[PDB]
Amino acid sequence: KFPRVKNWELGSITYDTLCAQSQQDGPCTPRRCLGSLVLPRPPAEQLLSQARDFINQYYSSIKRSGSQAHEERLQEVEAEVASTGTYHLRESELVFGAKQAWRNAPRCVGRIQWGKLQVFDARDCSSAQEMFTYICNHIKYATNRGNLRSAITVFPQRAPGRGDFRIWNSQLVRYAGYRQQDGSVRGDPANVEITELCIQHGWTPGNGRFDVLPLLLQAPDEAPELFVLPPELVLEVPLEHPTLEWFAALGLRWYALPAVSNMLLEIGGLEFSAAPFSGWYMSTEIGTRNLCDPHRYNILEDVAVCMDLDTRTTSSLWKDKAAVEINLAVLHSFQLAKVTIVDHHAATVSFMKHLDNEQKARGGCPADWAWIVPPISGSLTPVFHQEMVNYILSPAFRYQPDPW
Amino acid sequence: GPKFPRVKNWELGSITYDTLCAQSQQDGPCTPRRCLGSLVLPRPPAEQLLSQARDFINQYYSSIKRSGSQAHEERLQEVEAEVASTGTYHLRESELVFGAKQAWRNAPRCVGRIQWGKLQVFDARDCSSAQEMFTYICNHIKYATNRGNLRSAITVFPQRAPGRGDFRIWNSQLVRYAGYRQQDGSVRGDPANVEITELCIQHGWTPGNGRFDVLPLLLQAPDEAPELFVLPPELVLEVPLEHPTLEWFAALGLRWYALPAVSNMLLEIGGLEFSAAPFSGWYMSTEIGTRNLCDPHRYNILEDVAVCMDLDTRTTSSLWKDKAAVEINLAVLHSFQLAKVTIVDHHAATVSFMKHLDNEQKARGGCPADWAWIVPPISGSLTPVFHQEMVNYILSPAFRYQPDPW
Ligand code: HEM
Ligand code: HEM
Ligand SMILES: N=C(NCCC[C@H](N)C(=O)N[C@H]1CN[C@H](C(N)=O)C1)N[N+](=O)[O-]
Ligand SMILES: N=C(NCCC[C@H](N)C(=O)N[C@H]1CN[C@H](C(N)=O)C1)N[N+](=O)[O-]
Ligand SMILES: C[C@H](O)[C@H](O)[C@H]1CNc2nc(N)[nH]c(=O)c2N1
Ligand SMILES: C[C@H](O)[C@H](O)[C@H]1CNc2nc(N)[nH]c(=O)c2N1
Ligand SMILES: [Zn+2]
Repeated sequence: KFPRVKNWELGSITYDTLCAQSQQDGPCTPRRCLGSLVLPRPPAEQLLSQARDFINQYYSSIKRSGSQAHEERLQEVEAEVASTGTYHLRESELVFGAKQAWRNAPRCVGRIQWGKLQVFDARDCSSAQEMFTYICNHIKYATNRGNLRSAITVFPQRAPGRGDFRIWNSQLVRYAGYRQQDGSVRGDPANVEITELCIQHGWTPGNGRFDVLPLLLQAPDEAPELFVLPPELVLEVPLEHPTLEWFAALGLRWYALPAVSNMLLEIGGLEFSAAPFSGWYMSTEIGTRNLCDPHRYNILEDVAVCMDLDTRTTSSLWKDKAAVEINLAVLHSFQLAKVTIVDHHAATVSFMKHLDNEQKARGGCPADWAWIVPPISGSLTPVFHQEMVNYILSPAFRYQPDPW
Repeated sequence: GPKFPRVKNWELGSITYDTLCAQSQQDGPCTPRRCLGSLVLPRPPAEQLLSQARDFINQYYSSIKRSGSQAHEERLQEVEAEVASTGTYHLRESELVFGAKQAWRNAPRCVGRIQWGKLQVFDARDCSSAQEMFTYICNHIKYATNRGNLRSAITVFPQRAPGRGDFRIWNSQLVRYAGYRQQDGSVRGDPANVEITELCIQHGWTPGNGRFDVLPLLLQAPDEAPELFVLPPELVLEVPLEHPTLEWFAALGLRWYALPAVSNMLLEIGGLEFSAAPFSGWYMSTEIGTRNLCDPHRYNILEDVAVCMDLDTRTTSSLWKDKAAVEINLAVLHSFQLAKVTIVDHHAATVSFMKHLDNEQKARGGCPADWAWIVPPISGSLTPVFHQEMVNYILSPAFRYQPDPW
């Protein structure tokens, strides 16, 4: 019926009634739970109902529900869909839908911010070089000289028979992954495949550990085009430790803008295949996952040895000790270069709050517990002790197959 | 591709398919709509019992590789017969030892299952008094503690009988510290155990007033109220905590006992229900160092230790919490090793769980696991299980949560 959600630190309890608004289905069934899985796997009347629904959400949003503008706007969709098999959104609606899609992202812990979102309408894009410009402006704006501002740029919606506008990169900014001689990897290992694809389309490789990749933009039914980002637009932070003078000597650095760009944005039945978004980092994304994942830059042991720790046995907790300093380094550095960042403590505190604001406003909030809880010190944060319910609401950000 | 859940390990990029989940008879709390996987708690007539038992029986004979044999089909007859003429039935010695290990083996929340086949099953289905219950438990503790070289073990008391009252152990663990509710509102000792401390007092226990007073046991024989027994201190091995380099840590006077013994879980085998069947293994350092000692609603010693470390607990970005939490855990590890009591850190522990997964994959086609519970309270993505996806589902035999007997 309705799930009972309990917080074991405060002993408080709520009842998620929002989950009932879930139209789309998840991986789990009563026989078994697959919530820890990272990845998973729409005709005439389906669209119309998704559209009506979203238009209803829109007008309830501005309070002018069931009014005239609503009834008429509902006729516009009906008419357009019935004649062309599809329809279009209006700037204001698109702005509402985007914000909604972010508000419903179950894996996002920065949703307390869902209200302030700079929505750029790039639906009038007709070429990869045009895409490049939009993408470049997003960056200038979002970055704001280290004073980050969450933004999104929405490109032409998908269309039957025509190919999808796509940004081939995972994020607008990433470091190359050069699979070398001995099967080893120089740079960021999660970017080997994409770094090759760029070379293959005529990119002159590099030889560093932090070579900022070029963007492959794709306009409908046309092979992808290569564009280089103006070194100036791409802000970066040099990592140095507060008390460890020797840290900086590691040359570690990381870009300031986190901007996923391969996710599909779905609103009122429409699918936007290229709609990059960015807010700001949570220290642990850089210091824990990006730099300490064994299959990433995996610098855990180096910093360990540098700290003269006992890498001999696990029980010395060298890994833990080293991981904490690496995160501290990030927080210090970013805070030194006056670039927006939020540690996992402050961040989870705010999400905890967001769950409260949401409990009041919608009777619940979708959350993926395994993703909301930081990669280090989970139990030390309020979120670890909070039960969560996870379901799919729309508007929504979804995953989509790579364009190759 | 294969028509079973596809599981990926993102560190190694390897894949497997869980074909074992197909054996799950009991449905969980999730639905194709919403996932209730992060929740800790979410909630059998004659004819239904028979089928549960036939299932177990088949399971038994297969473990001894004799499915379809004479003993097997002759044993199934026996079970039907007995249930038919009495409404219930009994397990043979080795059938009990087999279910008890399958219960552990199936336990989706235990990261220590690699040891599943090494469990020591003490039968106690002959026990008939609360007093005797105390004797059994004392032996268990003595054997399991074994002076520090801990040994997996479980004592099984009489199974639920129609009408008659259950055998129960009121405490949540054979060994727990007292939770003294003060006047100002605070709690001296372990808040987790406030209710059980009040239940022991209401029953005649003369409380102390320490931060670590070992609770006495409230044992319950069928239909009788619970008798109150006090564990002899000599039996309850404990470990005083101290840091390997922070000389002042030993000054906090923090201590923890060596034996983790859950005792209020119902052990269910082939339909039968064993309301009192305490089991114990040994600690994973994070249980003490991060949960019991650092949780906000527990001892809550994070601020204290942070202050001792001269940390800036005024701002979060200083990571004072992450800093102290680490030293505390290290102190749990160090002190245990020093005192030669068995313990396993979250690194070794999780690594051994990956091995268990690889093993069980080849033996049964999968392994039911609760991600949120397998992944450690700290340093999560530094341990390999974080990077391992996993399927969760209920298999039987099993350990189930059960309502408090009051
Ligand atoms: C304002 C700052 C924000 C913070 C601190 C924040 C933080 C996070 C974090 C840490 C994650 C998980 C990251 C990972 O492990 O890959 C996440 C996921 C996500 N966030 Fe946010 N976020 C913010 C803004 C945004 C914005 C502007 C959007 C979209 C409009 C957004 C959409 C999402 C989505 C869709 C995911 C899930 C991505 C996936 O499934 O891989 N976030 N966010
Ligand atoms: C021998 C070493 C063992 C280790 C290191 C180990 C470790 C763990 C850990 C870390 C937990 C989670 C504790 C928590 O977060 O509350 C756990 C849960 C569990 N373990 Fe083990 N365990 C061991 C032995 C046993 C034994 C012998 C049994 C049973 C015969 C067992 C049954 C379970 C069960 C049922 C749970 C989950 C209980 C619940 O849901 O609250 N474990 N174990
Ligand atoms: N704070 C963030 N963080 C999102 C950063 C993305 C993350 N660092 C990343 O590399 N994402 C990849 C890898 N894992 C995701 C997946 N589902 O596989 C995509 N977002 N924002 O817009 O402000
Ligand atoms: N190592 C253990 N550990 C068991 C850990 C018990 C844990 N310290 C505890 O107090 N468990 C309670 C509180 N939370 C669980 C629940 N479901 O509410 C039970 N078991 N063993 O047999 O060796
Ligand atoms: C297998 C498991 O689902 C996977 O490793 C998840 C766990 N939690 C995560 N949490 C966040 N924020 N980001 C991730 O990429 C992951 N990976
Ligand atoms: C709310 C959430 O389910 C709860 O805090 C869980 C998370 N993971 C856990 N994992 C383990 N091993 N033990 C616990 O007690 C918990 N508590
Ligand atoms: Zn689930």
